Amino acid sequence: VMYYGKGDVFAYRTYLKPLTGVRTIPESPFSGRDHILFGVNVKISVGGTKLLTSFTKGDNSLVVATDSMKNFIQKHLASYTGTTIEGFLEYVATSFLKKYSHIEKISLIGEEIPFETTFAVKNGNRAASELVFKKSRNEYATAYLNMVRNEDNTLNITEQQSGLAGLQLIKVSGNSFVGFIRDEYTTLPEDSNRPLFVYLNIKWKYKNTEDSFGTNPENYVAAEQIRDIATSVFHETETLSIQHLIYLIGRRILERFPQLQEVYFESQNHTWDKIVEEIPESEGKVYTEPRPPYGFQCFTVTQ
Amino acid sequence: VMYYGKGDVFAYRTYLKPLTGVRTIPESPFSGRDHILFGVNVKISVGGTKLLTSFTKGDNSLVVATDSMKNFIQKHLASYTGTTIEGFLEYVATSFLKKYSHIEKISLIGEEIPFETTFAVKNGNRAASELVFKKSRNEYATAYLNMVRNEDNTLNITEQQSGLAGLQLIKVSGNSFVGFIRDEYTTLPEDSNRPLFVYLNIKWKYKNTEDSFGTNPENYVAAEQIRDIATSVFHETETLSIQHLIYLIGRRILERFPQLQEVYFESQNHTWDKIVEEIPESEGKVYTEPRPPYGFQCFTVTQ
Amino acid sequence: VMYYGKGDVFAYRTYLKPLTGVRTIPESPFSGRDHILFGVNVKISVGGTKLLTSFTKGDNSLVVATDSMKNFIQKHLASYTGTTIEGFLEYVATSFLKKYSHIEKISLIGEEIPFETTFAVKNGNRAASELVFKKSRNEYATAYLNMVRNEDNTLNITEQQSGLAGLQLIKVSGNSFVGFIRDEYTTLPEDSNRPLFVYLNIKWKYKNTEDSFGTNPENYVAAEQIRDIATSVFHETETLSIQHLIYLIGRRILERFPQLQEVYFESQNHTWDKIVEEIPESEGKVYTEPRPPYGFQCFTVTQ
Amino acid sequence: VMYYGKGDVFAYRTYLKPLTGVRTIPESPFSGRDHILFGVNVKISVGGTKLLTSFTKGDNSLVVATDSMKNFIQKHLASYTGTTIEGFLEYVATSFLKKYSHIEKISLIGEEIPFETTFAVKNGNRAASELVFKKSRNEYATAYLNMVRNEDNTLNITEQQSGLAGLQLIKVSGNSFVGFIRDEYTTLPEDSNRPLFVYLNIKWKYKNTEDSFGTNPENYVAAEQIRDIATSVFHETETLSIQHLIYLIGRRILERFPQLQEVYFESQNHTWDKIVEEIPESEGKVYTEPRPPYGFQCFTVTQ
Ligand SMILES: O=c1[nH]c(=O)c2nn[nH]c2[nH]1
Ligand SMILES: O=c1[nH]c(=O)c2nn[nH]c2[nH]1
Ligand SMILES: O=c1[nH]c(=O)c2nn[nH]c2[nH]1
Ligand SMILES: O=c1[nH]c(=O)c2nn[nH]c2[nH]1
Ligand code: NA
Ligand code: NA
Ligand code: NA
Ligand code: NA
Repeated sequence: VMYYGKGDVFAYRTYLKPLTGVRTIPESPFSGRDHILFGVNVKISVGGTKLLTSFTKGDNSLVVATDSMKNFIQKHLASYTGTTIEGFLEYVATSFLKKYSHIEKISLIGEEIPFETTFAVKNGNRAASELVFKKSRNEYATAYLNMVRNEDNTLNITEQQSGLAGLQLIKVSGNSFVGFIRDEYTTLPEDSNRPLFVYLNIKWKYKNTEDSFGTNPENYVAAEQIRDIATSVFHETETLSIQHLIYLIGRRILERFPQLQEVYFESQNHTWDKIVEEIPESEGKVYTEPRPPYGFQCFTVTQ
Repeated sequence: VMYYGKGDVFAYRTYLKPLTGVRTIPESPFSGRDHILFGVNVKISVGGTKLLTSFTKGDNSLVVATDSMKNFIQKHLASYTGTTIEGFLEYVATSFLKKYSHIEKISLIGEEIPFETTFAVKNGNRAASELVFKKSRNEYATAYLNMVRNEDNTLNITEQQSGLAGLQLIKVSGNSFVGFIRDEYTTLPEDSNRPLFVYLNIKWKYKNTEDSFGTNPENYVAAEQIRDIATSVFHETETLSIQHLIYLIGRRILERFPQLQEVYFESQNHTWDKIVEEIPESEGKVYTEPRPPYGFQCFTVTQ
Repeated sequence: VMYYGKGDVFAYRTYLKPLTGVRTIPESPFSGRDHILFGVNVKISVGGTKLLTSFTKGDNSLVVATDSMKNFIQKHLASYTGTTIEGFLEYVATSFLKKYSHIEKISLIGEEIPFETTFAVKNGNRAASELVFKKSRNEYATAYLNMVRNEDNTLNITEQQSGLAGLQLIKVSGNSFVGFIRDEYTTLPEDSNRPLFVYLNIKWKYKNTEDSFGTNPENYVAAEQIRDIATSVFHETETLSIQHLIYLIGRRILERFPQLQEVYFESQNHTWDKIVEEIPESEGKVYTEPRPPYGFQCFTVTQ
Repeated sequence: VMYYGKGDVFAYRTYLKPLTGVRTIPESPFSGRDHILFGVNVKISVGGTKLLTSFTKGDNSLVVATDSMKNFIQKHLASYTGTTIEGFLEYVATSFLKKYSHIEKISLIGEEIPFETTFAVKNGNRAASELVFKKSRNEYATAYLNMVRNEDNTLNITEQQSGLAGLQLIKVSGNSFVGFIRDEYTTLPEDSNRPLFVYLNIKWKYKNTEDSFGTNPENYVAAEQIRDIATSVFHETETLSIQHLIYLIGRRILERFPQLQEVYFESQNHTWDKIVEEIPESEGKVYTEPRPPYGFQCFTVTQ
């Protein structure tokens, strides 16, 4: 391994070009983003054989300073004329390789810094404010891009992936976990009706990298739509395990978005411990936080 | 000082009695809570002169185990027939003092663990799910209660306060900070149009402690309504400082809720640093995260 | 309430005047501080009735920008000629009130950012490095100071407190918790031998605030020495509860430092849960992390 | 991709067999581990093609509950008779594959939960306590192991890696960063003397995986010794960049441990920003925390 870069490059852009005309799906109202506020956290990694002596000899002649990579990213957010993080990453990568011929490979991660609308009273009625936004610490879109310079000096995207991170969903009933191995190590009771609490990170790849950019919004798959599919499928399914749930979410995603090649899931189980089983005159129960250990699952569904 | 207790007592109740009929205000749509899921994190502190020898002699005869205080709280969430955290705290406190006559004082903090609705497709259209909820890491309601046992054996609430915590609001324009002291220590440039980013913790006290419980919802002041007032006032105001903004929010709150005695604010400034001042063919700018130091303000408005 | 200020003012100073000339105690080999590297995180709060219209009218005429407060603190660390955080706070507080005649009250907190010694081979042997330090995320010293301006423009310290924060100690045997109340809320078993894990925050006040500054260092009480008393007493004591332990720690502190007036403790119980009790041919056991709820105690011992 | 498992399996063991018989190096006085207290946080991942229908059909017949994986790990810490985390992972992995014939692959990570010695006065003198330990939040050792079942039911280790995580080192002088690219993206000044602050994650692989287990301890490479090389080389080197430094650290590690095949570094730059350059009658300066963006480097040195 030999690479170096800059992490936690925050950049907030006001009035990016709006994303509009995204083909809708029945699980989600999403059709686009106004982009009054567009926040992203970028990580940049660059490699190349010509970086060797920066390590072996302490020679900085071909070191682009990591601080300069941060300026590069923030200046390029100001000049980006597109409408998605995925497209922003391509713009940065192509511009960076064009600028710095001694770099053979660039890898970029962009994470949305999300904001939500708020209520303001305008002319006697509540409406979404065009000025005041709430910083959200819940789920967020992500994007990843790797680009290389070939021997013939052409540039090529070697990997692209979009995602949704930080989704935390609890379904209060309609979930079982039964029928698992019972042996000397098993103490977990079977549960016919648990309040399944799952953390979800979902990532997708497109058949055609072009479609990730949003230049034609009809082919763009938004993280918002993925979120809404996940909640709808969770609601619809009498789940039999997290494994069973995530497979079904992936199938739905790939049915709705035929331009996608695959969907990958990283899920964790955070289901609460039950404290009170029966409350007189109620269907209610009481639960509490479990001990730290958490189950997890990782799975790819392909088209 | 002499007290002891239990912190991080999480308790999640399904199907609490709904809060309904809360008097609405024009800044907020809020009228109540369905309470399909009711999550709270409680902290309990108890004191009393009879606890001395637990410290000075290691005598545990009059020590209610902190673990037992946790069972007490979680069992009482199962039996609570009310509709608010404030009322839940009163129920716990009155029951605890009634049970344990050697305790002279109880102090309780309850923090909402908030959940948001999600979309599910039912009968061909998206609707809010009654089953699947999103755990939110954004703003949340809070409540605080202190209760004592008097010499004549009556119980009395000595302090009550409700609040909203973790609100993070950014207004992209319509904010100035000018006219402050310029001397040998001043390097901050005056800014006629900054994207003010404020964190807000707002706390209120009622003229009549009865009104905090929600038993008569007409007199209950919900944290949701406070949030919506704060966003509306922020939108409406060409702010001149955070100080100026929070005073105006407090005035509005006290105008809308005449049953309130006071509102207290803890605000912090997290405004981003500007990177790109002018973008050709756009009203947009680029910003980034500042260095760690943050300004803060603390202020009470009274009725 | 009315005040404002700046939080997370980090400041790192090299080659502060060393602390030497301290008075030793049996429980601690502490003999001073080299101060090659001196890091502090400072919070400053200021108030005064002349600040009202900064809130009520948006008038910034008498507002010292919080950014300027940060500059003030950082510049004063560069000129500070003393040897303790407590002295640094006094230097800042007196300087700030002399500069700003309309401020009536200043409150400061300083928290040490601790570093540990590392070792290097040079000149034929391994020895403590004068250049390379390890940043520590464990316990650290604290200081608190409040100063006011009187009507005659004299300045008075109105409260001072020193402390030790973030100490996490586990004693593997020699601790009991038995004899507590057993009623309908009690499910905790009696334990004649538990591996008590406590978090300790210890704060002390001096009879004469001058002794806190280090100008006559033989009268200074160092956080390092408090730490060493705490670990020694924990070892020496067959503990009957955390309450029992902290009283005995406080007694020893007050015996060793007759110039202190009191010592205040905030303790938390983080004891692990037992998994395996009997290991063949071993005195070992296996434990794991508990659920989140934690007991706590708050207790003052006075001289 | 298809696998599932359990994360944050904390396990604390008292009186593990001590590690002794280690081979020393000039840079480190490390001579073994007492193992009065041995804490580990374990992540386990399992896969196998027979797990498919647990995802595609909700069939839990071949699902080992993740809760049971936690039990397995904790119980195996109680029976483990070795002396290293690396050996513990091998014990767990071999045991798990022998138990569960339908699992084809297991991946494990163990992270040390470190404790530090404390001292107490007893029997007339101050000495290291055999009972009281300080939980440390600084650097810690790590281990990684992957094991597979072949068609003939033999088991093979397919990858092993050891490491040191969380090391944070600041060198106050004797570091330069000069000579880097100066173009339209460069605003960073050349610095002939900076207080370089690096975070280091160092990982090593052995030529023969058996040497990782500690069974013949003279061939074991301890994280403590790696830590001490890192601090010594940092002190000894007039650094020209972090890249320069980590190559020299890796060279020294490979020279001191000829049984290693390679050493991999993940470094981060957290160097503070300068505030005050010239202090009267002192060699000191004042620095503060930077904005969030951090440079990083990833680099392998091979034997
Ligand atoms: O959904 C689940 N999958 C699992 O693998 C598991 N193990 N314990 N609980 C579980 N729940
Ligand atoms: O709103 C603000 N109030 C302040 O007191 C301040 N100081 N710097 N910036 C500021 N902004
Ligand atoms: O030391 C203890 N004090 C307590 O009050 C307590 N309660 N549960 N466990 C406890 N341990
Ligand atoms: O050591 C360094 N390496 C780098 O690549 C770098 N970039 N900015 N500062 C730096 N320091
Ligand atoms: Na739609
Ligand atoms: Na209304
Ligand atoms: Na000395
Ligand atoms: Na030894």
